[PDB]
Amino acid sequence: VQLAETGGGLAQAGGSLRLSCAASGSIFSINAMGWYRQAPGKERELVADISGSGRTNYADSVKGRFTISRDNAKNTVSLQMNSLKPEDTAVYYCNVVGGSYYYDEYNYWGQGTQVTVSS
Amino acid sequence: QYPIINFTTAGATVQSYTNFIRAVRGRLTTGADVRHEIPVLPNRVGLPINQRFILVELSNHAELSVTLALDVTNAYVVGYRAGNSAYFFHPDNQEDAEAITHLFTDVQNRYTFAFGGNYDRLEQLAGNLRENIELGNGPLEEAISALYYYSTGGTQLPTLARSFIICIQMISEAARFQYIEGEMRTRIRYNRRSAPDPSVITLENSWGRLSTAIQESNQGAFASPIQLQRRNGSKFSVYDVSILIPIIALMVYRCAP
Ligand SMILES: [Ca+2]
Repeated sequence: VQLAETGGGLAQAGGSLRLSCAASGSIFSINAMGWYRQAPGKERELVADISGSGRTNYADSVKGRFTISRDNAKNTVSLQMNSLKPEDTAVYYCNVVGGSYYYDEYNYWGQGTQVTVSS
Repeated sequence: QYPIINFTTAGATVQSYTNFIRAVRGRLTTGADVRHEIPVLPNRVGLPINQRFILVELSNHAELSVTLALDVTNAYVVGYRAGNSAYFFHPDNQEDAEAITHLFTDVQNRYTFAFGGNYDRLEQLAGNLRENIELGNGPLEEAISALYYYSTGGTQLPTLARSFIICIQMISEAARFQYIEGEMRTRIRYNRRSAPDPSVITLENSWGRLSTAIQESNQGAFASPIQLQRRNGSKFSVYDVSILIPIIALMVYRCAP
């Protein structure tokens, strides 16, 4: 499985960014896709994810600001990030889990995209 | 030609269901490979084909019977038989596709679904998230009927897919997690069907990762935390095998001890 991340970059507080991730390869039993984020000396945290059946989870601090969406035909997810805060500065990683015999038989990570928001 | 366990919803109790799940666990693994007090299922590499599967024959008050097949290397339902027909989820690799040719070889009609048994796809087919599919002895009774009448051409695909969702959680996930087993016991105890809340959903979703975390841990300490959810959906972070000892009953083999 290959993951292609795009988007992110630099923004102002209150500005907007968008991340997208497209999966390909051995993908037939793909399950949840989502975005984790990690700041330099901090623990990784799930930002948002979405199943092929439309279940969405969000970290409490991003609700009302970020929105995740999915296109099953392209195995792609997008994260729309509005009202950015300085606290959203981190490296953001796309994550894909899948498997026919359990949900997360495989667990692939993207390379990571930097997102930087000035205060 | 594989070991069989029977369970009937007819007159089922907390005790009969607990006995069933405990029997399922003991057939899935010997308990000889334990890491941090949690048994590991058998490694698929080098496992003889004659030991690869176990069978669970389900029966209901309508006296319909279906036979589920479980892969001992991962506790999941790989297919089932109803009468003279057998059905299998689409496997992920060719090697597992060869393995399942050894199941139900007596039956005259054998089918592979065009879909695998993953929840995202089952949920799409069923038209409901697990959050909206009640579990309990009643749901299991109805799922037995659905699976059986799929073999007559009666049951259509959404109801079948929903019935797989019921069976997989009440047998396979209950085997992997004594927490989920306890959730089903509570439903049976109070004779009340209800859908799983996020505490169940995120365990089911994280079994492979939790298995890897534990087996790769440094003396039990996860290299990175695994996120779960409480009953109300709030975040719950796992850093250590210790809190999982009363939660998870079986892990998939990921590395040697
Ligand atoms: Ca949601």
